[PDB]
Amino acid sequence: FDKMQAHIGEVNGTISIGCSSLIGQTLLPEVLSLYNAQFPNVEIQVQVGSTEQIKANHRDYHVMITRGNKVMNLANTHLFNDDHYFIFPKNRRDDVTKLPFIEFQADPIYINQIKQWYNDNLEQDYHATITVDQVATCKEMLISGVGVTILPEIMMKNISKEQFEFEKVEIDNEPLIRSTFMSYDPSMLQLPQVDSFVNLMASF
Amino acid sequence: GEVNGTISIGCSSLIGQTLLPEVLSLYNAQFPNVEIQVQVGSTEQIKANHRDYHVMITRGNKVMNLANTHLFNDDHYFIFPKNRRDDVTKLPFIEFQADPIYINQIKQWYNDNLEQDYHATITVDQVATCKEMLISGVGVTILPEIMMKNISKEQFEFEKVEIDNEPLIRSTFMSYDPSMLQLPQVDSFVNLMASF
Ligand SMILES: [Cl-]
Ligand SMILES: [Cl-]
Repeated sequence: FDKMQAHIGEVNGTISIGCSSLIGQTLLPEVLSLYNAQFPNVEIQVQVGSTEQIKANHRDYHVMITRGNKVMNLANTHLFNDDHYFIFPKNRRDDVTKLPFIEFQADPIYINQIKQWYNDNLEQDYHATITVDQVATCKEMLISGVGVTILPEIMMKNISKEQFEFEKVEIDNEPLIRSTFMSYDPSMLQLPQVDSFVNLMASF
Repeated sequence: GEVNGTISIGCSSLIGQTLLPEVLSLYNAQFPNVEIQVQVGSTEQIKANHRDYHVMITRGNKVMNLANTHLFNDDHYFIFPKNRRDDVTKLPFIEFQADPIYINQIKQWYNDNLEQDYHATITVDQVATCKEMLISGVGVTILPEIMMKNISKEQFEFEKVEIDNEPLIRSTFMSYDPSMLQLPQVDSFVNLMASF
């Protein structure tokens, strides 16, 4: 009990984390809650923004968690890959082309991939008839029955399997995926609050 | 059947996430022959793109040279775990991205009421992220009423935000050129959104 408290107390100081949008909304809060419980003496600083923003501000952070590609001159730990699903009301299989497509703001390489897939699979020109700034707005539009969309798996929690059909997105019989990486200077692992965070996040 | 054609709507972020979807669902059901086009972005972005839309719905101020119908005012609440009422100053404040006048008002309130310098120890790009951080017990925040649905009254305490005994409010307006009301799909939308 003395040594348990000793270790808990021991890990302290500050950790600054930069995290991309989707994971920041869905998984980070849970991780941070667990991290505060296990390591109450460390002060957290967090930014959640687009991958591009976080990568631009890399000097602000001990650790970055981003969707896209590895960051050069840093260690990169692969956390997971995400598949993507075309989602539409189950009751409406046939006339999917007539429903508005809901587009959320994201990396332009990603959007152009989605557009391509739409062209080739609905055999009709892609048009974002509903365009939104925030992913949760996209999800709310979907859930309320207003349209169809494509979401990565991480955003698909609490979407009724009873109400909606899910079609895995593939381009030239290759699943559209995005990888998420945790990136840091390896020497930052000598800080115990950072080492602790990195192993906790990687264990999810 | 009669009411048809296209309507293009621009809407600010919070209402776009929270109320617009419901309105659009009702509007599709009542007027199935009209094709909707929608953009949800920040107030500034929607106002900048005003020529793209028949109707704008935004939080902030009226738009000049357009008709403006006041939809509702929002109060704002400081929200923290009941579980930690005492040491609120120690918890991280969660800031969502918003216009700088609003943030400066939040900062000022924090200074004068927690008697400690405001610092956004958790800053997030999207309001739903702020709400998720709050709900998971990570910190404290200030939300406008419209974003407060499904926050447990059992788990959290709510303190109305006031500056010099004046409630911090934001108004939401629907704005359009009055001549757009001659389009029945637009007239229909405007009266639905205003009644909701
Ligand atoms: Cl992400
Ligand atoms: Cl708003």
